[PDB]
Amino acid sequence: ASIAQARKLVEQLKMEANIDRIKVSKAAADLMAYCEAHAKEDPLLTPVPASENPFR
Amino acid sequence: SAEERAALERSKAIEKNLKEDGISAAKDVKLLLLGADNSGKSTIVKQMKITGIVETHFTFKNLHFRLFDVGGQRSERKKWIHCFEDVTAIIFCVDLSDHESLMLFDSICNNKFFIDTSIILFLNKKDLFGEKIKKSPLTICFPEYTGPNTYEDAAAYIQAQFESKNRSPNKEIYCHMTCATDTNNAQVIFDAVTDIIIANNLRGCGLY
Amino acid sequence: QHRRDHVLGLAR
Amino acid sequence: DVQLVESGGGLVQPGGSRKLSCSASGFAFSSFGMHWVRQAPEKGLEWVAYISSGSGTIYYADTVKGRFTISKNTLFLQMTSLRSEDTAMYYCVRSIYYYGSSPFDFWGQGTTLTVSGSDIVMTQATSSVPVTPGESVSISCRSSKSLLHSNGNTYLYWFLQRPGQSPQLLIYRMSNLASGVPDRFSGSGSGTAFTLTISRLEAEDVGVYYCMQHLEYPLTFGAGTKLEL
Amino acid sequence: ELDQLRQEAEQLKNQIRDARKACADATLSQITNNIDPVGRIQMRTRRTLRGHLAKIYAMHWGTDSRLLVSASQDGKLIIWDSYTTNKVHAIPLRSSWVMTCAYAPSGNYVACGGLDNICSIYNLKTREGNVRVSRELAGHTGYLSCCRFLDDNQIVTSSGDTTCALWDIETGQQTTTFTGHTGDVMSLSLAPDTRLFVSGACDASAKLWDVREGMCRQTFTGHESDINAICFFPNGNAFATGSDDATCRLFDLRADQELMTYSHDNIICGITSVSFSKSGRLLLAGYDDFNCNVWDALKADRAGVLAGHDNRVSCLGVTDDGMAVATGSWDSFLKIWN
Amino acid sequence: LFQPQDIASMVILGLTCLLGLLGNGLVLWVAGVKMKTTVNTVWFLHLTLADFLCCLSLPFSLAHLILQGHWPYGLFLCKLIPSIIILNMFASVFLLTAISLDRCLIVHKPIWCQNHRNVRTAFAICGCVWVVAFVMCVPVFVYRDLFIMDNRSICRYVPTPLMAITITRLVVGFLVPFFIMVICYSLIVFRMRKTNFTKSRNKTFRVAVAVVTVFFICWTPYHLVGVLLLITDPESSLGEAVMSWDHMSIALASANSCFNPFLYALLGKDFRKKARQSI
Repeated sequence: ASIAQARKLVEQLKMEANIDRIKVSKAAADLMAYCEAHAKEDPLLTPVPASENPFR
Repeated sequence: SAEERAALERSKAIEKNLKEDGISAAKDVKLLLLGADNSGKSTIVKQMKITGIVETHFTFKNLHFRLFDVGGQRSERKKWIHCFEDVTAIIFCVDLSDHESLMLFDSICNNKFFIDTSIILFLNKKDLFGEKIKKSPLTICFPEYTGPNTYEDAAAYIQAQFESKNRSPNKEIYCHMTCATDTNNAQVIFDAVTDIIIANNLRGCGLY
Repeated sequence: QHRRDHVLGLAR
Repeated sequence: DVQLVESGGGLVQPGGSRKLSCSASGFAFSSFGMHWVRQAPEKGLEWVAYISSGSGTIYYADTVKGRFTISKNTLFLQMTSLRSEDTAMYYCVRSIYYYGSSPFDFWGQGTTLTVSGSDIVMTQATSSVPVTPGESVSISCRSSKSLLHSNGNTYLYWFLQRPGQSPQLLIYRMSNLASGVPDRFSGSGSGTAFTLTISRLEAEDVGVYYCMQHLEYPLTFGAGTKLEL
Repeated sequence: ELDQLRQEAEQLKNQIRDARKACADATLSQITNNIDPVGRIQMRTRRTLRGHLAKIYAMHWGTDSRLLVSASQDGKLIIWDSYTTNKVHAIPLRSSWVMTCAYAPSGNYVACGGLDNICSIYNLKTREGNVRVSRELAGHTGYLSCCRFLDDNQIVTSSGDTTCALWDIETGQQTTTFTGHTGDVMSLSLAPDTRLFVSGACDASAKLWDVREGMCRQTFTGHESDINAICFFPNGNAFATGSDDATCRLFDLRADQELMTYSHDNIICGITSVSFSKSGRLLLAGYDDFNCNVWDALKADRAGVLAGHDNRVSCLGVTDDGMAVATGSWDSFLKIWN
Repeated sequence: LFQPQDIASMVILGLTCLLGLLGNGLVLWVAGVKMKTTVNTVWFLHLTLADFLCCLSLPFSLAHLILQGHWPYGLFLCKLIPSIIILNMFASVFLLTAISLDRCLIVHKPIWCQNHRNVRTAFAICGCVWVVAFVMCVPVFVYRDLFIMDNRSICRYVPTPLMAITITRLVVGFLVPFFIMVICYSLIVFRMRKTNFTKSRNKTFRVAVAVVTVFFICWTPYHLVGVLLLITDPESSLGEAVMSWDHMSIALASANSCFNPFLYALLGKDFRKKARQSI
């Protein structure tokens, strides 16, 4: 019974290991570029003026 | 404000309904059932008649009780026990036929959210424990204990053992003994609930 | 004593 | 299904009283605010009365207040001091008001009744537009004041009345389209000029088109454009 | 025998660890040093939703970023009009014990489920006017802890039986089930592409899934306690988790590791909800210390405090357009910040 | 220029004004912003509202003592200020009595309380108390008038209406509240010693005796001098002493208002933690 569970766990681990990977610096650069591109479109980090603020 | 006045009218008309429903629902006394597997909670909740939470409610002496049996939630209690923080009193049951529920009682009475709730303890399966003691000594389930071997003292010893797990003065463990064949459970629950209501109301006003 | 008559707290 | 049947109308001598009643079923009428809209035998629609959910706020038209009283699942319009000008056909209309709601989204079958100042006037440029199936058509409606409120919701409504049937909503708030109406219909405008656009006009879409606003009471209708085959 | 399988699994885990460490060229904070800070991000309570009487457990923004639905243990689910602070719908529930809620991206259906092991579906646009129950997604074993929408048909739910499941609202059957967790799965977050979704479970590990195939793709470790909430980065290339260890972590899908861990010795409370901003610059994470902090996602430094609640916060989610930051808490009050 | 009794009364009035205003403002703001309106804090919020109003109106009478009469304001103020002050004081007294009655009821009938002790009923009772206070304090508004009749302004009203109003004032505002409070607290402490209150009867008895003693010592001099002045004519040593100590009696009756929040609202341990955190 437990042998089948162990085999399934081994197969799942192998499948998870088979995935390709890239350098973490690429992911960090992608996140930084995404944040920089939409910085002007974020109404939180730069407060919205009362003219454009819907809650004013 | 062309038709937004009608929107405000509807908002007020349903805020009034929310307030009325909350006030009406505040009249109920929430209770929580707990215990080990086959620990006699089912028979005591069936004595009053009427796999998630199995709510049982009954009206006794002009009080509306709500009993929540959470035995169906076979999961980690740490992630959902806080939903019962507002429960008036915890009804906890232990079968005397079998020490296995001591850890559960310690966990419930030492829990952060239940530091001010009164645990109404029940000792069901009285006759079975009596016959077991009459057949074999009560020291079998408690190897440490080596006192007198009689039912009238073994019951008191086990009650003291269960009550020793309390660590706060704001809660009182209203113990009781049941044989799963008497209708005295309702009166004990009613008396304990009246006492807890008095205590909570006095604490709220600062007089306690 | 006329001054003593004048005083009157605003609670009588 | 949703049904708004009503009765109580008919022929009555002038100066009397009559109680036209509307019966509601198939929906939570207790949360709905029923209106009352009438149309003259040879003219357009004319708003009459309105009662909100829970009997909160009740309104009447300029030529209505004083002789009309509006009050399970039944809407009453108790009426007294009937004059010869009161003869028309009265429609029972429901409406609910919340964010994104669809007021005037259903109309009753109607009843037949015969007798032996600073309002936002609405007028329509054309009262007759001949048209052939398969060709796009257009209806126009203009007001005396800007309908664009501060929040941006232009309370301009469009209604279609097929011959021998109760009116059905087509465009509400001058830009949205109701449920069940095919996507051929459209409505657009800016402030004071409104145009109802129909693309690929089918034969079944023939009938007179009515123009309504909801910015303030009374809700004066338009003259109605009879897009005829 | 089983010993050979265990040895093979250990070798595979060692290979996974070595591969993950190979790709760790540098830390996120190493690259993000030269970026100027956001400074003070102080926000004020622009609106207050005083309509509930008991603890509030969830609050999901509508697709139009104006309607907020809040699920509370008072027995009611209320859809809030965030501009006029009016109540547009009060939905009386079946079982008062609820733990999650969801607003469909079409704006038609509202899902609410909890300790009753049923993820109910509510129909807002009923022609009769009143909201009615269209379907009851019975079938789960444990308590349902999080439900989210893909469209008006396919709803993904996470429960306490260690299994997430993709449902079909039109049929009421579990189209796909997910297994691989060993503890209560408490949080769920559908990706913007609606083809992937991650789940947080009480096994102190976060696992990613694929909605179509139904096979787990990756696993993430590092948390020392149960994960209480999780959310995707708006770009869909990362996700941040908040565990009961008073830490918030950031994981990258294409890196298969942890990017940055947000922590401070002052805070020891249990994090209950996390959510990003529209540009991914602020991670507004709730806490059990009655206050909700604001974290600079790139500099791993605090920017401001959203205190003002009399009890612990249970949900914090920003709008789709990123104009407001709603919060909910056990004090029955929902506050709209800006 | 003055008497030591008068200057002592003025100084204690100023100290009472400052302390009571600070405490009442703090508790009222905390209860109205940082706290919810439960079935228990509703009485204290109403009680501190009347006490804060009485404390805020106190410096006006303090200035009157400093100016030794000579009403500088108009007729409207000469008619309204006494009514406001007396209404605040009597609302405070009757709210204390209502709190004592509620404390007795939540002990002698727990079954009934769990059903019908909703928040709405608490507001209804408090509103009825305020209405009773207004009905009792209308006559001072009605019979007060502004006159001069000299080179200086005088704000006035033995006259039979004055006798009747002061007798009914004495009865309604001092004897029924005192008797009700004493009876209710004695009944509570008689219930406590019976059973199930072993943890109680130490804090409860001390609080009850402290509250009753404070109220009695704060309201006895007021109506005592009020009755002595009516029953003893002026131009006598006893009358002169009564006139001299009347200001001290008024000062103590106002000091009751400052004492009330420190005995009722601040008593709660849960509230005290909330106040300390919000301080």
